[PDB]
Amino acid sequence: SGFRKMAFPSGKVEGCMVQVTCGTTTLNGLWLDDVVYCPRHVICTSEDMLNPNYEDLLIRKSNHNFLVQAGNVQLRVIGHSMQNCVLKLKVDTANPKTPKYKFVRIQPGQTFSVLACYNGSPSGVYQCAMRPNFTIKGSFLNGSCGSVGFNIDYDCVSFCYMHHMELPTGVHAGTDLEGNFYGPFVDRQTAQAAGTDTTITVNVLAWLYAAVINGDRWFLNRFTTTLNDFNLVAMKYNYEPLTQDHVDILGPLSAQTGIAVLDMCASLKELLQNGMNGRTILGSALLEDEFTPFDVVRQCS
Amino acid sequence: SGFRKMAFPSGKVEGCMVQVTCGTTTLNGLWLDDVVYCPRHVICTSEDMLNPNYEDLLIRKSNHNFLVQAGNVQLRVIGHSMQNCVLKLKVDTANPKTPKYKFVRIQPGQTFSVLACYNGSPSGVYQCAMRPNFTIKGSFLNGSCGSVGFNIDYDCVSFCYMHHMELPTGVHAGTDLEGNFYGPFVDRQTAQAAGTDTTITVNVLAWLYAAVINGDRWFLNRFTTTLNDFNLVAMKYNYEPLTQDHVDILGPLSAQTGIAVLDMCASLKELLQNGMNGRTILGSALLEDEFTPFDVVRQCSG
Ligand SMILES: Nc1cccc([N+](=O)[O-])c1C(=O)N[C@@H]1C[C@H]1c1ccc(Cl)c(F)c1
Ligand SMILES: Nc1cccc([N+](=O)[O-])c1C(=O)N[C@@H]1C[C@H]1c1ccc(Cl)c(F)c1
Ligand code: NA
Repeated sequence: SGFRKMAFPSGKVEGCMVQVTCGTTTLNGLWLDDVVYCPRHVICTSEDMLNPNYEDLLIRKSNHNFLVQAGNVQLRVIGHSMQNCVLKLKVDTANPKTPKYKFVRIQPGQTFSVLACYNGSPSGVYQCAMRPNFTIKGSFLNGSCGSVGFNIDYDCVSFCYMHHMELPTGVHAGTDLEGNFYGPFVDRQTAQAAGTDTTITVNVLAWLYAAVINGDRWFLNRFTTTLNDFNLVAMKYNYEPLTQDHVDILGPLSAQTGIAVLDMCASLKELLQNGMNGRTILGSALLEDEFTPFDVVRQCS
Repeated sequence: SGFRKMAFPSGKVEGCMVQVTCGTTTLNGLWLDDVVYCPRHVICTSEDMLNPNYEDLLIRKSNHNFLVQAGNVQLRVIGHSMQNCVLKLKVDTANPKTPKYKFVRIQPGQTFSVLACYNGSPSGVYQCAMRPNFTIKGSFLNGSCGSVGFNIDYDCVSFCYMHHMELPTGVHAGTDLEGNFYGPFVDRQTAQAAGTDTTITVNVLAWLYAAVINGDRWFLNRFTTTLNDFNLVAMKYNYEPLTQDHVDILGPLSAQTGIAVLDMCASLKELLQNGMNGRTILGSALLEDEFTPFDVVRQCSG
């Protein structure tokens, strides 16, 4: 037993991290087969960043303007192109450590591991969720741009996030590996602010089911709720609406514990109303919303 | 910005995890050069586990009784011996992925990364502290025995923990890689319990410094304290005593934030006395004690 925010083992991703330099800017790139993926803003000066014309900046670059360093070795850039907000640098060597992989674009509520890196060198691994407002609450310093988020279900790495910037409130914004931003964000210095954030209700319920599985029942009550009534109350505490999809997804945890979904919803309503009264749930004094139904099944069963 | 429970990248350790089977028991082993390290209890049945004579059980085993699988390949065991509570299986192949490493024993309060594994296959990585009571609050199912804890200190992996068992309260117990248990535990089925635990005061203060660095400042006040006065407070709340050594270690964070350690202790005193009054610190409604001063500096400056 126990319940921990657990990340995927990072080794398959570590062997793909490289350093990309352009001019005086250095950041991280992801080296898969013979392509290095990194944020296109590597081509900008900070002046450029207010209103950058990336097509104009990029046409002025040659291959040899891009320095790619994989551990100790320089790779030769033999092509470049831009796809959305990512630069794809074609290199002369396929990465021999390329894992089985895919690119997947995730939805708010989904969790993933982040391998934080500086100068193409991995620093640490931690677990994150895509927030309803399409940001992530990461831990990133200057130089972390191009660090990636991923899941590994089986031996296949699913890359879902590449880090581009920190917003003024200290949360983080980035793209999928096709270079499409999550959220309304752009790789420009403008007034862009994260929408107010909400709690990921389906994940809190999942975690309540994890608490029950692990022997913890104090927060249950004799009540049920309709879905609509649950949503009317939940929204008053800045919780995301729960949809029939979410109810469906929680079906297996429901069957395992013998607690119907809307019965667990009634428990959540009461917790929001009463707080915890000096108690903890799975060691937390707050309701945790960064474990998905899938993650609870993975870690608990 | 931001502050997360962060593990070391696990790649160097993943390439050393193997599956060890003996009879019906399968668990995880650590393959370094030509030795596989795993819990000696792999040799026991359930009955044996009540009152095991390890030396007697072991002498009855041949090399071929140990099936070691590294991914798809069987390794051939060519020798076996015991050091304390760990079994050392000599194999015919050196691990080509052996990192630079050392075996180090950690002190209570120190943190490390755990790579959780099942059937020699790594499944997750998380960050733990060695509790004052010598347990760890891990996350482990059956099959996890032989999973390892480590720090990385350059390109050098320092292995500090190997998982042996879960205690009745759902916390975990294990050994260093020389097979010495952390805490007063034994590898047999008897009644064993975690002792009462305490909060790691130096780590809480570290985390308060992390909060300040990240712009969370509401708990700072104009007051200061002395070590002795604070220590009277710590004792009352089941916090570890703070020593001059602790104060010394927090020196760098003190200089960077302009909050002296005993200044921050005055903050912590007030938190323990008055609670958080509806507020959070780095997203938490409890005081976090599983980041060391070094961890905060490493994450907040490196
Ligand atoms: N300077 C930082 C400090 C701490 C942490 C981070 N971070 O998590 O990346 C940064 C940061 O935002 N770095 C980016 C180069 C900066 C940039 C600035 C604006 C736009 Cl639109 C962009 F795409 C890129
Ligand atoms: N029962 C469990 C349930 C869930 C997770 C775990 N776990 O964390 O490993 C266990 C557990 O303790 N497994 C050990 C083989 C069992 C054993 C039993 C007793 C003694 Cl003293 C020993 F060294 C070993
Ligand atoms: Na003070």
